[PDB]
Order: sequence, then structure tokens, then C-alpha cells
Amino acid sequence: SMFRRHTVYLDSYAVINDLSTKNEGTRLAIKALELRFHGAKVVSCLAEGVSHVIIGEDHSRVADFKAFRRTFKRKFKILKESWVTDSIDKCELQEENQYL
Amino acid sequence: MERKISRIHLVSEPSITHFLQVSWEKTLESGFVITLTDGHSAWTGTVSESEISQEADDMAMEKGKYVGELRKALLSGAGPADVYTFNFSKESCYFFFEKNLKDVSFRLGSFNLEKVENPAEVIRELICYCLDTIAENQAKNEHLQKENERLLRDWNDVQGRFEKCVSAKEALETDLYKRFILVLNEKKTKIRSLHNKLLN
Amino acid sequence: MERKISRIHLVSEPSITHFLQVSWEKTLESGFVITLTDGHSAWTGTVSESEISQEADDMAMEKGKYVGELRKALLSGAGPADVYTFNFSKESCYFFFEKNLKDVSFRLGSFNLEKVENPAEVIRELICYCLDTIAENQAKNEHLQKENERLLRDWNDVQGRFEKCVSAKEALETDLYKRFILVLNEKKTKIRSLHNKLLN
Repeated sequence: SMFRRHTVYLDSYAVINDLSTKNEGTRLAIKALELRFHGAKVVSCLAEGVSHVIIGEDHSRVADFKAFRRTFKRKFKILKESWVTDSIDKCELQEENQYL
Repeated sequence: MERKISRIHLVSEPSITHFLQVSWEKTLESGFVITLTDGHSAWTGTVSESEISQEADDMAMEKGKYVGELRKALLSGAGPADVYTFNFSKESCYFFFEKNLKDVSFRLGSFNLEKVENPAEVIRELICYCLDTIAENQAKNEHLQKENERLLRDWNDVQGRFEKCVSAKEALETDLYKRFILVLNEKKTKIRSLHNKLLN
Repeated sequence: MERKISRIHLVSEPSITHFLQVSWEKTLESGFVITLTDGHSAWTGTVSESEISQEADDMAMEKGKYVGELRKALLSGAGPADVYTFNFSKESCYFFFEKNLKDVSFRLGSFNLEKVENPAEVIRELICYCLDTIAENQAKNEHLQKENERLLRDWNDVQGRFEKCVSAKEALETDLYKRFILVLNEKKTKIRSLHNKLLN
């Protein structure tokens, strides 16, 4: 239950807020599934309740998320894949400052 | 014993494309046989250790890179920024190639070739080898496609299994927590009733 | 512009191998161009839909059967037990192929070819096409091998990840039970203390 209060949104859809644009991510899909299995909350639709955002090796979408978070009342944090792997390996949450 | 076939353009006849076939046993150091064909006439030559060694010694270059340059040139291994120009004089049957870098020519090697009295045999052998290579590549591609399909099926099954596991864990957790909240609510109701009674 | 290259042994000259190149636009039914070469000279010919239909009508059979027989014969699609004999009369340039099953034969097809004024060009084109096909097949095989290696690595990692998840799932329930026990016991101890106070 170490991710109960950390909802995570994945960049596995080419078009945000569109369920018909599902990708075929190999590592990203299973990583999101593992995060959900470990207690984290995954939402397919980017709403105001999102708290953390995970983006794969595709850096083209960083600008879009950085623009979207500006309008949002609360700004989420962009993290890389090493954060989740390290957190699972150590069984304890890692600081996002080293993985922002 | 292996060989490589490449397309070579001559400065004398740039429009027409010739075929260069280089055959070697294990490594170019021991030697190699080069055949030049145009579809009607054929030339054949061989290079053994002595000639390559003498050419390397004369050029005053380390023998470790002469073989590499020869491989890059004659096996169509030249890079985007590397250009090699070949010249084969038929009158004297003399073959030689240079490297065009920074707008300056530079000789690499020179060979003396001999005409082949039976051009048909070499062309037939080239075509047969090409067909055999095509067949082998097709068989390998079919086997690889079968393996890829099997691996994809396995991956899909594994993903489904993981989905099942996560769903089961979530269901178990929610059920247990629901039971616990019910029991704790009953206990808290009993505590409140006891406190109200004790208030008296 | 589909093309196929095959090798045949003419009865007139059994000591040498001839190459048959069949090129068709969309399907064999529409028509095809056949080129027969031996490394020195080439003979080209064309067969149109009209000729195929006339031959099929002469056989008194549907187009499908004749097309299948032609595919098996010319395009080297022969089955485990299928014998075909090709003959090429050079004086009149008449090329006919037949199916042999025991002594009885059958003149499956017969066409007329014409000598080409430029024999080297067609050989060069054939070799170039073969080399291009080899290169494309090699590239495709390399791509598929890389993809298969990546898939294998991913599957290997995911198997262990799923195993660890399953292992933790079992301990989850006992952790939750031991977790509820202590809090329920604390509430019951609170009830005990309240009752002890009320004992007065």
C-alpha cells in the first residue's frame, strides 16, 4: 500500500483524453500494470485529480505535458523509469528530486 | 570458403556496370581470387600472400590496415564519406583502384588479370550462387517469422496472466478491508453505547 | 511487376544449365514474359491472355487448372513427385515443355522465342535483380532477429517479475490478518477498561 496516495498517469496514448489511441508499449504497459497492482491508482483520462506523470523514452511529449500543467491548479512531476524500478527494488519510496 | 559479389563502375565506361566477385577461404590475408564480368567477357586473377605482403611493404604502411582498406574497397564496404575509383585497362589487362579524398587521388593496389576463355561458366556459377543464397535467406526468414509469432503469443499470454494476478490481488484486498471495516464499526458502536451508559 | 528465376536442364544440352526468367504484372493469368539464357545468349518471348485462353480451350479445361500447372512447371513450384522436361530447338527457336509420368508424356506448353540483339544487358539485369533481392532479404532478416532478441529479453524479465508478484500475493493476506488482529484487540482492551471503570 506504499502508493496509496500517489496516483500516476502514463503517457501510453498518442492523443490525451482519447481511449481509441492506445499504444503497444512493451515496457510502459507492464510497468503501469505493476504500478496499479502495487496500490497506485492509474487513470486513463487526465483529470484534475492526477498527481504524478510517467513518460517513457519518448521525449517529444514533454513539451505538451509542461504546457498542460501550467493551466492545472496543481502541477504534477515528470519522472523517469529508474524511479519506479528503484522504489520496487528497495521496497521504499525514492525521492523524486533525484528522478525529476 | 565464401565469396562476395558487388557492382563496380569503371571510369572508362561509367554507363555500363560490371560485376566483381571476390572469393576467399577463411580470411583475406591468406589470399583471394577476384573475377570481373560484364555479361559477355570475363577476367580472373588471384592474389596470394607474397604479392599482398610485397605491396604492403612497398607502400610503407602497417599491414594491419592494408587488409582493412582492401576489404572496405573491394567488398563494397565504403562509407558515405569514402569514395573509391577503379580503372581496368583492357589492352594490357591491368586493374588498379584509388581513393578520392580531399580532391586528391591515392593509389591502393595494382593487379594483372588474365582473360577467361569460357565466360559462360563464370556467369552461370554467379547466377546459381545468387539463387542458392536467395533460397537459403527465404528459409531462414520463414523460420525466424515462425519464432517471432511464437514469442508474440507467449508475451500476450504472460500479459494476460499478469492482468489476472493484479485483479485477484485487488479483489482480495477490497474484500478483507470491507470485512474489517464492518467489524470495527460494530466494535465502535458497542464502545459508544457503553460510554453512553457509563455517562449515567 | 513480379519476377521469378529458375534453373532448367534442356534435353538437347544436358551438360549445361539454362536460366528461365518469368515476369508478370499482377497474376500469371494476365500474361508473362519469359527469357531463357545460358550465360552467352538470351532469347525472349511474350505470352498474352489470348494465348493462355486459346491453349486452355484446346485442353478443354478451366483456367485455374492450366494456371496451376504452369505455375508448378515454369515457376519451380514442382511438388514432391512431378517431372517436367524442357526442349529448346535453337534453329527455329521453339521452346516447349511437357509433363512426364511414365512413358506417356504431354506437351503442356509450346512458345516461340526470338534472339536478343544485346545479350549482355539481360544478364546484367538478372544479376542486379538477384543481388537486390539478396540485400533486401538480409536486411529483413536482421531486423526480425533484432526484434526477436528484444522480445525474448522482455519476456525473460517479465516472467521473473510476475513470479515475485505472485510470491508477495500469498504473504499479503497473512500480513492483513495479523494487522487487523492488533487493532481489534486494542478496541477490545478499551472495552475491557471501560467495563472495569463501570464495575464501581
